[PDB]
Amino acid sequence: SAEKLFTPLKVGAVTAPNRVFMAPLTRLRSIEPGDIPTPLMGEYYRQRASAGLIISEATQISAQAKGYAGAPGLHSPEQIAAWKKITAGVHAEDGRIAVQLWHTGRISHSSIQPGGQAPVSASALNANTRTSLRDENGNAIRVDTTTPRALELDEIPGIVNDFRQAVANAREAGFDLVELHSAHGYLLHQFLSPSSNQRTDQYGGSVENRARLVLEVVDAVCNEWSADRIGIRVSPIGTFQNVDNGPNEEADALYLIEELAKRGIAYLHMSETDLAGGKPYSEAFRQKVRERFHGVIIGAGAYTAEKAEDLIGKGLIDAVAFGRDYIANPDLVARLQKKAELNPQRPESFYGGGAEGYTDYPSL
Ligand SMILES: Cc1cc2nc3c(=O)[nH]c(=O)nc-3n(C[C@H](O)[C@H](O)[C@H](O)COP(=O)(O)O)c2cc1C
Ligand SMILES: CC(=O)[C@H]1CC[C@H]2[C@@H]3CCC4=CC(=O)CC[C@]4(C)[C@H]3CC[C@]12C
Repeated sequence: SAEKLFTPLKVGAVTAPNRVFMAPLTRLRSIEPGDIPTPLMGEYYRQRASAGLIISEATQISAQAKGYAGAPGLHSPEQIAAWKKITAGVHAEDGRIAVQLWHTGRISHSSIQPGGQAPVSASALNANTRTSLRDENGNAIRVDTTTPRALELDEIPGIVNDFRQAVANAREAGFDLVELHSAHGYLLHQFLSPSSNQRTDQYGGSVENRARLVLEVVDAVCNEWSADRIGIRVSPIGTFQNVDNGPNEEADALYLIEELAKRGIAYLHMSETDLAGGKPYSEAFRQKVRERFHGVIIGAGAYTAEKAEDLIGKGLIDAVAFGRDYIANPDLVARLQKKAELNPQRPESFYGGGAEGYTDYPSL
């Protein structure tokens, strides 16, 4: 019955009854205008409430933070009230839910920015990737990213404050935890990576400078709420949507994790590979990470149940977040526990659209 995946784990302020977590999954089904979570999104999360922990789809800390049409926010009264219904649904089913908070920075498009203006980043370099907009019929469509404007020095306190306010908002909205999105090429990662950061002020150059913004954010949100409410997702090894981690990625990663550990936060979520591939982590590196962080460590990235049991049993990580298996299997915990087959995935309905391919996938 898989030896440890179905055992409890204390995760900061809450207790997970198992180690099968639901990874954050952008599904781009919110209401526009307003970027408002929907009853349908509430149903989808409720279906998945047996997860050890649900991590929400990435959610905007501000309107500026928006980079995808259909991604929800957590900055407006309308958004807060909608999220309250979703977390109540999950709690009604005895689940736990964390909100993943992002600023997309240069992975964005001017047509969805305030005033229709260019999006912001550490430097004025195009992301050279695609984001998702909606066409005149409300259907998801790919679009090249807009070239960003470099944040001015005196704009950085505002960014930190947006993260702080969004965490305040998450508390009022009834989330159990927050997850800072410091991975996959979005704004915090844009500062972290030399490839996307050519600043010559104290937010660029050395690893200390590059990690300055994310650590400022971590301190602000710990002070706003509590360290045992804060998780962070990083992707510090490999390349993610054209953003790599520099020529000293392993040393820089360990620096960051040591700094994070100083804040005593609830967890560290390691996204190990991009959807395209990535070189696998070495056991030695996992050991170096493990010895530097004293909260929960969550592993993610094309994990199998077997891999998750291997590494939890090795004491290298405490939980695993599954993404696409959770899209297709609301009761993934029960399936894994019973070694039942999984529903087939339907990737064409991962983004945008409605119930089909969303609340679609049956339970046992
Ligand atoms: C449709 C889709 C949406 C995603 N959305 C997010 C997101 O909002 N935040 C994030 O950190 N990662 C995101 N990802 C990465 C997932 O959280 C997960 O780390 C990659 O799915 C995990 O692997 P697996 O799906 O093979 O289990 C997404 C991946 C897919 C396929
Ligand atoms: C190349 C393309 O279609 C884009 C449009 C939507 C984007 C996905 C949007 C959600 C997302 C958030 C993440 O944190 C990891 C990258 C992903 C998973 C994105 C990868 C690139 C995709 C799939």
